[PDB]
Amino acid sequence: EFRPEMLQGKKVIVTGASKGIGREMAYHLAKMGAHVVVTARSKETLQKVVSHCLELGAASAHYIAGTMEDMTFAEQFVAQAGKLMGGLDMLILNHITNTSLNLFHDDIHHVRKSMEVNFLSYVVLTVAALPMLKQSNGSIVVVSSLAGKVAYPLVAAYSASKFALDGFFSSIRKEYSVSRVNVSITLCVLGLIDTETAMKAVMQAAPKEECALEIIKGGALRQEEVYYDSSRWTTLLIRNPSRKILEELYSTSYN
Amino acid sequence: EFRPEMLQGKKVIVTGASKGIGREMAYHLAKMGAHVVVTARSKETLQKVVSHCLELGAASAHYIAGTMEDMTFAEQFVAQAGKLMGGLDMLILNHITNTSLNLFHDDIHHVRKSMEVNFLSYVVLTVAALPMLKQSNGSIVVVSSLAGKVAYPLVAAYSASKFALDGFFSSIRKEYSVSRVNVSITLCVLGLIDTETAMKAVMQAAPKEECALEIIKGGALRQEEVYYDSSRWTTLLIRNPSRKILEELYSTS
Ligand SMILES: NC(=O)c1ccc[n+]([C@@H]2O[C@H](COP(=O)([O-])OP(=O)(O)OC[C@H]3O[C@@H](n4cnc5c(N)ncnc54)[C@H](OP(=O)(O)O)[C@@H]3O)[C@@H](O)[C@H]2O)c1
Ligand SMILES: NC(=O)c1ccc[n+]([C@@H]2O[C@H](COP(=O)([O-])OP(=O)(O)OC[C@H]3O[C@@H](n4cnc5c(N)ncnc54)[C@H](OP(=O)(O)O)[C@@H]3O)[C@@H](O)[C@H]2O)c1
Ligand SMILES: CCCSc1nc(N2CCC[C@@H](CC(=O)O)C2)ccc1C(=O)NC1CCCCC1
Ligand SMILES: CCCSc1nc(N2CCC[C@@H](CC(=O)O)C2)ccc1C(=O)NC1CCCCC1
Repeated sequence: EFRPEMLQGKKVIVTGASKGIGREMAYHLAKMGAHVVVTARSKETLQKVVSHCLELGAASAHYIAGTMEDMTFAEQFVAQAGKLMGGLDMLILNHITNTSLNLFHDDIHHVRKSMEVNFLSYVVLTVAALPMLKQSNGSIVVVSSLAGKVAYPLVAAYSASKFALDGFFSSIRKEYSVSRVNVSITLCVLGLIDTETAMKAVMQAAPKEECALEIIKGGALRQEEVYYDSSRWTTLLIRNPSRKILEELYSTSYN
Repeated sequence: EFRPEMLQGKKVIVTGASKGIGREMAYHLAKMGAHVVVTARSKETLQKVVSHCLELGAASAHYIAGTMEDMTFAEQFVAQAGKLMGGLDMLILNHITNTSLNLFHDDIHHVRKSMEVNFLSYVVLTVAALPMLKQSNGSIVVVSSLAGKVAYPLVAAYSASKFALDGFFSSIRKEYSVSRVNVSITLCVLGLIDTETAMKAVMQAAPKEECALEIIKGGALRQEEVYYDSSRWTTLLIRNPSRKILEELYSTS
C-alpha cells in the first residue's frame, strides 16, 4: 500500500541524521523528493549529508547543528526548521547519546544523560512540533529498539530510556485517539542494525538501508508499531497481543 | 512456600511508607518482627506509622523524612538507614510523586519530576544499597503498575516512569545473573488498589492490605515479577512469554 509519491513535497524533520539509520532515512526522503531538515551535533558531517540529499532530488535540504542535552535548542530547532519548510508533515525522532556495552555500577550521570537525550528531548521536540503537526494532520515517528521492549544486560540506561518512550508515546497515542487529535504516533522496534556505531559497540545485523525505508513506510502508513529484525522468529515474537487486549479491554469499557 | 518467620529479625527499608500500600507493607513487616526504616515527605505521619509498627511487634522501627527529588537525600538515607539496622536485607522502592489523571499538553516539568521521583531516585537508592545487599544476599523490590506494562490515557508521565523502571531493573537483573551478584530484583505489577490516593485520583479496586502482603511475599520468595489485580482474567493476561523467549534467545552466547 506504500507509494514513494506519498513523500513527494512533504516537510520532514529527521533527528540524529549525521550518521547511521538517521542519515539513511534522510537520503530515502530525498530520493522521494521531500523537503528535509536534518540535525546532529556535527556541522561538517551534516553539511555532507545535506548536499548529498540535494544530489538525490530533495525538494530542499537543510541542517541545524546542536545538542539535544540542551532543551532550549530542541525547542528553537523545531521553530527554525518549521520556518524553513513553512510547516511540518512528519517528525522523525531518532537521535541517541553515546553509550558503550558495559555492566552497570554507579554511573547515575549516564542514566540521567540518556534519559535527557533519548527521552525528554523527544517529549520537548513533540510539544514544540504539535501545533504544526495538527495543521497538516501529521505524523510522529519514534525510533526505539528490541532493548526497549525486552531486557538485555549491558544496556540498562539505554533500555530505561527506550522503555520510557514506549510508555509516554503509547499513552499520548491513546489521548490523541480520545481527544480526536489527527496526529499519528509510530513506535519502531528494531533489532541490531549494521550501523558503524552498532558494529563497533557490539550476531547478524540487518541492512541500514532497508531499516531506514521501513521506518519511513510505517510512519507514512500511520502504523502504531514498526518491526525490523534480521530474523523471522524475532519479528513473530515482537508483538504483545495480551497488552493489546489489556489496553483495548479498558477503552471498550470507558471512553 | 512463604512463612512469616522468613521476615523475623530482617533489616528492611520501605519508601513511600507515610500512606497507601507503603504504610501497609511497613505494618505487615512489623507484625512479622522485622527491623524497619520508613521514609516519606510527611514527618508527623511517619511518626504515627513508626509507633504503630512498634505496637505490632517490630524488632525496631525508625523513620527519615525527606524528598526523593533530592538525589543526595536518597544517598544519605540509605547510609543512615543502613547504620541504624547494622545492614540491609530488603529494599522496598515504592514512592511516587503526586499526579492527576489529566490529558498531556506541555507540562515538561511534570514529565521531569515524575522521571526524577519515580525512576531516578529508585536507581540512586539501589546504587547506595547494593554493597549492603551484596553482604546479606538481599532483595530489591520495585513497585510498578499495569500502567507500567500497558498503555492507558491520562497517565503519560507516570507510565513513562514505570516503563523506565522495567527496562532498567529488568536489564540489571540480567547483569546480576551473568556477574553472579546474589541480589534478587522483584518487579510488582499492580492493577487499581483501594488507596486514598487512587480513590481520589480516579471503580472496584483491590484491597491494599493483601496487596501489601503479596509484594513482601514475592520479594521474600525472590520472584522476578509479582502480579496483584482484582481480576483473575487480567492476571492471566499479564505474563509475556514471547519477551522471555527473546531475552533467553540472547543469553547463549
Ligand atoms: N543500530 C542498531 O543496532 C540499533 C538497534 C535498535 C535501535 N536502534 C535505534 O536507532 C536509532 C539510530 O541509531 P544508529 O545506529 O543510527 O546510531 P548512530 O549512528 O550513533 O546515530 C546517532 C545519531 O545521533 C547523533 N547524536 C549523538 N549525540 C547527540 C546529541 N547529544 N544531540 C543530538 N544528536 C546527537 C549522532 O551524531 P552527532 O555525533 O553528529 O551528534 C548521530 O547522527 C537510535 O534511536 C537507536 O536507539 C539502533
Ligand atoms: N493504588 C493503586 O491504584 C496503584 C496502582 C498501581 C501501582 N501502584 C503503585 O503502588 C505504590 C504505592 O502507591 P499508593 O497508591 O499507595 O500511593 P500513595 O498513597 O500516594 O503513597 C506514595 C508514597 O510516596 C510518598 N511520596 C510522594 N511524593 C514523594 C516525594 N517527592 N518524595 C518522597 N516520597 C514521596 C508519599 O508520602 P509523602 O507525601 O508523605 O512524601 C507516600 O507515602 C506506587 O509505586 C504506585 O505506583 C498503586
Ligand atoms: C546485548 C546487546 C543489547 S543492545 C541491542 N540488543 C539487541 N538484541 C540482543 C542481541 C541480539 C539481537 C538480535 C536481533 O537483532 O534480533 C537483539 C537488539 C538491539 C540492541 C540495540 O538497540 N543496541 C544498541 C546499543 C547501543 C547503541 C545502538 C544499538
Ligand atoms: C486510566 C487510569 C490509569 S491509572 C491505572 N490504571 C489501571 N487500569 C486502568 C483502569 C482499570 C484498571 C483495572 C485493573 O485493576 O485491572 C487497570 C491500573 C493501575 C493504574 C495506576 O497505576 N493508577 C495510579 C494512577 C496515579 C495515582 C496512583 C494510582
